[PDB]
Amino acid sequence: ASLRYRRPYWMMFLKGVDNWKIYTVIQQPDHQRTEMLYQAWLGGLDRPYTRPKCMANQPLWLSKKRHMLRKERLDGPETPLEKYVLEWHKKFHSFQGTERPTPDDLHTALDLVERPLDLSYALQLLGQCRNLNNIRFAKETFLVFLEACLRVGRRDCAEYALEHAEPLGFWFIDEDHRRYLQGEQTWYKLSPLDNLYYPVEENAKLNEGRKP
Amino acid sequence: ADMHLQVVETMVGCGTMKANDYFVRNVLRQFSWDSRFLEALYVEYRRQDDVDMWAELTKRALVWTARYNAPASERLRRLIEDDYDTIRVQTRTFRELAVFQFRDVEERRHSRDVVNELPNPWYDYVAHALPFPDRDAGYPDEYGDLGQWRAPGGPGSPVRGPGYYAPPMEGEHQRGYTAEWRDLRNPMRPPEFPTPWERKYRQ
Amino acid sequence: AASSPVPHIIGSKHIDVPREHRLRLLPGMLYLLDGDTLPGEFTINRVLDPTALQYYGRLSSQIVTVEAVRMLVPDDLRLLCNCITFKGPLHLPVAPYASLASLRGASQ
Amino acid sequence: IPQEALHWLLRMIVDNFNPQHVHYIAAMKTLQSAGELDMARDVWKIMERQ
Amino acid sequence: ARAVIKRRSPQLWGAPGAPIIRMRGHHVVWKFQSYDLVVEHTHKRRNSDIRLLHYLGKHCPHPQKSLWSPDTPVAQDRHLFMLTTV
Amino acid sequence: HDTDRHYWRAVTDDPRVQHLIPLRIRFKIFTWVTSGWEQRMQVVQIMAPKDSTIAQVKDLVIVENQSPYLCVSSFHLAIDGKELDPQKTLGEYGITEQSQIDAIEQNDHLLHRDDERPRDWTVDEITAEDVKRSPYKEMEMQPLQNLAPRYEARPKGYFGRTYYSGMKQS
Amino acid sequence: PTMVKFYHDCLVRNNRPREASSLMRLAAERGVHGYEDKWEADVYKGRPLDSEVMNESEGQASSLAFASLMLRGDQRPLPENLQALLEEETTRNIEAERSVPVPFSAGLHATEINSVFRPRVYRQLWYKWQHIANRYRPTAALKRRQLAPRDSPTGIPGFYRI
Amino acid sequence: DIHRLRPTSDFKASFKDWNDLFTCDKRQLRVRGIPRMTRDAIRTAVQAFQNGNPPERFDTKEEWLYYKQFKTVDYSYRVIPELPEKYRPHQSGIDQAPLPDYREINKMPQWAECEERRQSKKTV
Amino acid sequence: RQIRPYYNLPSKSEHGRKMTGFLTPYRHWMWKQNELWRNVHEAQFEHLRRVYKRQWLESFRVNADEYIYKYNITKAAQLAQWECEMKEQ
Amino acid sequence: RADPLNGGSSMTLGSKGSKLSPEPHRRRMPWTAAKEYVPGVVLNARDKMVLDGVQLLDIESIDRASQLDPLEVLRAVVATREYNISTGKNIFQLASQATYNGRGQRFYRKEWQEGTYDKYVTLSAIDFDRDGNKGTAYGYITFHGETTTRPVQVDFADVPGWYMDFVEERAVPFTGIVPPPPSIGTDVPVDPHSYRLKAYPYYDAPNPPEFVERLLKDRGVLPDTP
Amino acid sequence: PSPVDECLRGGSSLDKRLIQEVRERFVSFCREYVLMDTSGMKSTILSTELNAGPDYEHYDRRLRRKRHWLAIRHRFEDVRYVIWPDVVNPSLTAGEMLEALLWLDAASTFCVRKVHPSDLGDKSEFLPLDLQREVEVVACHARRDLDFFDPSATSLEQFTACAALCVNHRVPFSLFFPAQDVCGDASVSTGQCIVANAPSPHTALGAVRIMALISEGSGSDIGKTIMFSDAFGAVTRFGILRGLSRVMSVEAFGCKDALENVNESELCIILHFCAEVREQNAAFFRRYEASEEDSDPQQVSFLAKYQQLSQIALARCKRLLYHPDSPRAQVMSEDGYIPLVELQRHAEGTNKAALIHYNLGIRSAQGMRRVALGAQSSARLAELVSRLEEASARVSGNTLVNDLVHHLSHKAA
RNA sequence: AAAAUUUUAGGAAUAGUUAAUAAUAAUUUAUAAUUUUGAUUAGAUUGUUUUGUUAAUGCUAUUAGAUGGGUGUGGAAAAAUAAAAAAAA
Ligand SMILES: [Mg+2]
Repeated sequence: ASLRYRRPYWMMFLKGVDNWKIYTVIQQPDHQRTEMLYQAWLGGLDRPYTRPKCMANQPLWLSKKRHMLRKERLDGPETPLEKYVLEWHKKFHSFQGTERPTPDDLHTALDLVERPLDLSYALQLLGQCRNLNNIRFAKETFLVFLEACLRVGRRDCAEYALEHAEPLGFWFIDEDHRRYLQGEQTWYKLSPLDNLYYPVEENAKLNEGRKP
Repeated sequence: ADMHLQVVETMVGCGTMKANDYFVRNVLRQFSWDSRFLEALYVEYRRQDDVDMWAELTKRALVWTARYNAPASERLRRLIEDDYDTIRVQTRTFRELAVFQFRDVEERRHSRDVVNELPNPWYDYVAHALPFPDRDAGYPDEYGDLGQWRAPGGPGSPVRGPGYYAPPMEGEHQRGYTAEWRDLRNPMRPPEFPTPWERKYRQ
Repeated sequence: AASSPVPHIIGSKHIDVPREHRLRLLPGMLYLLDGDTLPGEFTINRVLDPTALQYYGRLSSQIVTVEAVRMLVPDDLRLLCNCITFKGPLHLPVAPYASLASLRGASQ
Repeated sequence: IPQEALHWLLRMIVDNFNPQHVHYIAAMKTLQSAGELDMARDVWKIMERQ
Repeated sequence: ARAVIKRRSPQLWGAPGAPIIRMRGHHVVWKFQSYDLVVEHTHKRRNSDIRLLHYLGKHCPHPQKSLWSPDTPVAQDRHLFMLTTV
Repeated sequence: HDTDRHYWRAVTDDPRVQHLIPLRIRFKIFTWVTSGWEQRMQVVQIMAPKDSTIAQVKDLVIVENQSPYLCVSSFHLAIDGKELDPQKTLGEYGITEQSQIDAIEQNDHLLHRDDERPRDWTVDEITAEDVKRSPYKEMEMQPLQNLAPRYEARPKGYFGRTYYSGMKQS
Repeated sequence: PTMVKFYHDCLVRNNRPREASSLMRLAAERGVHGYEDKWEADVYKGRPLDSEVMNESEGQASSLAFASLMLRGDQRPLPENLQALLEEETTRNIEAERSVPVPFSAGLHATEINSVFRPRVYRQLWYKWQHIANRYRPTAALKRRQLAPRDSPTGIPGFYRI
Repeated sequence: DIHRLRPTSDFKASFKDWNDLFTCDKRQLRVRGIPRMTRDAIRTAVQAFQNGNPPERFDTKEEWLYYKQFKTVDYSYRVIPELPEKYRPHQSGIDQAPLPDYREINKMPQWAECEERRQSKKTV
Repeated sequence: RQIRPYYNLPSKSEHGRKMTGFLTPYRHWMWKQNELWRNVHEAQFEHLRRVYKRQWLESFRVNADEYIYKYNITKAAQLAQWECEMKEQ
Repeated sequence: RADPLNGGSSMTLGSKGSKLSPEPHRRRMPWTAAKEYVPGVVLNARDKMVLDGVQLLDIESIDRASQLDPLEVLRAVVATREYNISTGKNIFQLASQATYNGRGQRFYRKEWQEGTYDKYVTLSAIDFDRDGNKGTAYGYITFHGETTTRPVQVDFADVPGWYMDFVEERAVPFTGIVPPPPSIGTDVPVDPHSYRLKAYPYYDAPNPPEFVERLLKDRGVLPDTP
Repeated sequence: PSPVDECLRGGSSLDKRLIQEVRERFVSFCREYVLMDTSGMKSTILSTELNAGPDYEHYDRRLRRKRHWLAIRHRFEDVRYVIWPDVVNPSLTAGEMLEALLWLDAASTFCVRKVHPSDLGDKSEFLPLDLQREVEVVACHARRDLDFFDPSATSLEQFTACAALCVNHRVPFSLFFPAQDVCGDASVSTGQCIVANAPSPHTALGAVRIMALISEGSGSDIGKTIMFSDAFGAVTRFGILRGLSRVMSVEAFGCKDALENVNESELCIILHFCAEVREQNAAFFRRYEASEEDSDPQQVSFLAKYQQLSQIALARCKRLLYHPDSPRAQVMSEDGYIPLVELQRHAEGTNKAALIHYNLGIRSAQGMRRVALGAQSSARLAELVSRLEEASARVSGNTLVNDLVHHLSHKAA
């Protein structure tokens, strides 16, 4: 049940093309015009071009150009977080990329959240680090993730990470972060530079004095 | 390897219990050793204190025969065969035993049977293996007959000349076509043998 | 080298061939020296890839511990030199008649 | 089997070839290397009967 | 190893394969059908004048009456006979 | 397979016949005993032609020692301490089979050789690639393990039932 | 209709898809027989001609060098120092793919393979005005043994000879 | 019943019991009104069960029905797709590549507007 | 033909075949039993092969020896007759 | 050949086996070399029924109108992780959650430890690509105590179904080199209390009584009845 | 009819682009003559074509190349004062005039030589052209502009071609260089100007071409070309030493496989060059190579380069002798087109072990031959290897001249 | 790879051509090669002591086959369809 003798030998082990019956009759002149008009339909070429005879997919130099020439779906970034998403896709989503992201790079995306739309862009970068890039998080990753969701006032997603953290990738969650979101404690951190309990609505009850 | 074999056999025969370490360090990974090394070393395996050390050393020797492409000889397998009540190490495959039982029972039943001990000419021998028969069956004819125009037949035909009349020949063809070729249609005399096999068949 | 005396495996210095005969005579030649001194007219490229350093695992465990693996590429880019730095002593027993008994880093 | 070393000499004579001295030397050395000495003497008798 | 495989007679390891002893038949009716024990290739050579390697004999699958019963009566001599040359 | 011989010649003619002398040449080696190093002698035997020079004898020692410990540096041939001129023939020194020849090495150098000539090179230009041994050491006839015995599988004229003629004309 | 069959094959041989798509679009509108079904959309509708690009490049400066570059509409150009390094990347990759020969072509395009031409007089036909360059009819038009029986001569001396 | 052209399960009414199924030869299968491939499959299954092989085989009907829908000439379990006359979008009437409306897709969604309103209420 | 039983590993795949060739350990064990029962027959087969080979070689040896003796006598008489005819010519 | 089944025996074509030699039968197809393969149809096809009621998003769709609620994004991440784990555990999914990328630890397939089969792979190096579920893994193969001398490529390293048990003593940092585990015959001395061989050459496992009962009921020897 | 016939039909020849058009049309004419596919074309004297030309069916096989060469001659008589005008700002540069002269010389060396009785013209038109004035005009236009010769490889091939044009057409090579580099000298030869202005070659083949032009540029003056030493061993002229050291450069002869593409004919040129360098400077070599240490950093570099070149030349001779037609004795073209690599690059490899066009690509590369020593090669190499030694050495005990003589006798028998 | 053997009621010229060759992949040399002892082309055209007849070395018949551009895959293109040649339990 092999296609060794039904198609040319350069289509050996070939899967995932649109239709491999196209590339056996390309050299016919009515199909040769159709291939060159399709390369003009795809853009990126200043001269008439046909793909090589022993290639079914586009060449590696040509698909690299069309991926770089393709305009991003997000035009006119307003927030500096949305500029960081465009820097994330130029660096960690380039054509045939090799370098993986860093847990410190995820902390930079989680530190630029201003509006609740930014949390949808930031948490989808957190999903690419766990599922797509498969990166083990740092020890303080849940700390930056918790204070990111409190800037936008979204607590119901922060407690959503506590009921199942090992699918999300938070291998270290300290107990004072667990007691805050579950309702045992009413603060989640102590400031080393200000000596007050965060958030500031609880600091008016707990610490009535300001200490260095 | 034959230089290390005498050293291994000397350390086995002296009972020093260090021939296996010498075989591991010097002969195992860096030599094309035959199986008879272990035929010494199993005796060094035999003199161990506990039976489980003997068993594990024998099984490790079998894994060494598997890994380094040195197959176990018949003498080593018969050495491990004699201590099967103590070690219980299987030294024959699952295929050879099923062949051996069905062969040995059949050969014993065939040797005890008095009917099937008779010789069978279809089974015992080959009567003739040469490409040509040993005596003349009369054929070929080397002549034509009535209605045959093609003589000699050329490719794959033993006819050499026409049956009755021919164009004039010279030399050895003149002696051949008239006297010396085969003729099985002769009612008096068969086609004659070469000398001296014609004098004793004159009558 | 730890079990029999090999003749030219250990020298006192790098072999001084002329610069014109450098590409012709040097490839295929091996020698051991004492200390980490590298030849001149070479660019030092240290092998830090764990995919490339894993093949010295048996060399670093059962024999001398591999400290550094360096690739030396010259100015004309035509003569490599694979420099491996070992740290003594050997885990193998060294014969007194062997070549590595004439080495200070191997005997100490 | 080593008997083929005696066989390919005999088929050399059935096919009307004259076996040279190298064929007899190779047959006797091949049959002596396998421990068949009577077959080597039969090769010698074949050489004498030719 | 063809593009469109011969669907009715597939074989193994290409042509011409190992020599095989077969019992080939004729394109006749069953009442005159006989078999030839032959040695041929795995794929039948249809482009040659040599279509077989060696002819071992002929087997007749129809039983014949024993025409040699009064010669010397032995046990089970009057049964039918299956003639074959080997 | 062009071996410059397209017929059968069972004899050996004059261009392959060489007149050889079995010259044995000594090397000063050192062996390890329980005390220390002891100086001994290692002999390398070659078949040198009678018309050869001493440089050719040195090259024959280099190509036929097949030992990684003997020809390691630049050595010099000598007889009774007196060194030999490598541009002189063996007949000019009267060197025979009983002549004791020594090889004095200079171990500070390093012998860089180029073995571009095969070990079995005669005038007929027939050399093996997997030769691995001088032709004086190898046996004349041995069993061939690389080939395979093949029988006749194509019958010529006889194929079957009755041998009438056998198609011996074919 | 014979002229459009030749001229379409010449433009696809000389790497002209714009001139070939405009020829099939023209023959479908004029009612040429055999081309009323072949009508292609004009993908070069917004693009200028290739000749007017070249004299514009000798003489908006960011759009001057990249006027020949074709974009889908959902594509944007790079910076001009980055795009010009990418434009010479493609022109060295096109010439690398066009220099390697196809091994069983005898140095010919696929239009020229099996393209033997003789006029209509070579196969049992005579002059007609509407057949300007008429390729000779195939040998399957007249079979032997349907015009004359076996061992009988047929009046076609040079038919099957190409 | 594993084959499409061997409908073995269509002849359950052609036998009375187990012994009648296992004692009938091919001539008795022929006179009962069974086609040739079906009675050959029945006799082969009976002779395989007599030799110790129960009918444990995979039903190859749906797999062959999947492989039938392609244009393999020899039914050799390959996949050969059909190529239509128009396989590119430019020749099917579509002029150029569709451009996305970048002002429509870059508007803030309704949940984002509701959360911005909630943030503006809770911050003040 | 390789048998595909119903209790093999099913390939839940709509783009190919519905049953793989991955067995059960019971199927592995019974296949080993059938392998041994074939191994007995093929052992006897190879034994009779080698026996018939050496039988054919021994028969060729004996018949070739007899043919060589008779053919040497025949060729000696033929060469003597040819020498006499050459002398007369 | 190099390794035929039962020597040369050709009474049937099944007597040769399903493959005539462990080497590739043609020189032009090196992928036809005989090796242990893995049922990738059942393993690579993960259960898509855990993604129902879950709105996944494309990578390229970074426009503002296509974004989802952060609770919906988090449940999409949880559903995608449970989709990737749903069949089995990968090598690259087990080693990323380990110290020093799991270097020195022992990875094993499920069927590598049952029956009389004993084989594992001591990991030495893993080079992750951008899609962190794939890549290439290297390790020393240990089969019944004997170990390779060099690290070999772990075949089917991306197909799920792998297992490991983390041991802190086996963890090798990125500064050092992963040492090869010792051969129990050669390197360390043989001890029956430490490691005992489950199988050896010329050894076959005894017949289980349930398989004997099943085969004798299938062949008709035992009276199987409803 | 050539296209140049429509360019000389009465136009204004002083126009610059018309001169450029005439030049490129003549270049294309000479190049299509040189690269003409001459597979089926045969020129045998046929009696039936006496009072006519060749027949209409054999025009392309008999008449085409002769008419092409006669058209080249009749256009060269009309064009050679337009492309290369006489020496009294120019319309054509020196490079394009050099390219036109090179294709004209390539058409002149491969002229039609066989004169049939059918030919009505003179037989002297079937002889090669004399291009001396054109070489002098190109040399004047090349010494007019600076940096005409560069250290690039294409300029190395241009240097080789210009030295070839000066050797063949009796023109001094000193006209190609400015006169201040030749001033202070009464007379210089072609070979001395080659050895004084040679660039350092990056391949062995360019050095072989330079070493061939050195020997052929001075036949009887080969002594005065490469003598840089006195009769006592002291170096006389260091310019020839610096030229000969940068001829046998390390980028050309440095690797052990540097002579892997050297045929049997080029190895004779290498050994003849080494033998001439040893013979002209014997008092230098027999003093310095044995037991002499020198303080000059140039002399040790020259000695190391000469020893390396002699050793790799003898190794290549032993390669071609002891392994005839071996796969390690095969040659190939420099920058040779191996189409299997370009076929693997411009294809999609899903399995990289499956190489497409393997049965054809593994057989075919740009010119690749099995090399063995012929009669004319072995008889010359047996002389040159004996020339490499000294006069006091015994030629009987040399084990390479004896092997070459026995190879000659064995292959002749 | 070689030898060898076809026919035309109104009988004449033929050629990607012959040999040499340091020449794969022919820039050269030659007084080149086939043919009136019947060539090339055109017509007819698988051949085959297997058929039929007769006193007939006469006359008369034939159905084994092969297939330089469909895919450089495969050991070999013979590959777009064949009641078996049973095709790896
Ligand atoms: Mg000539």
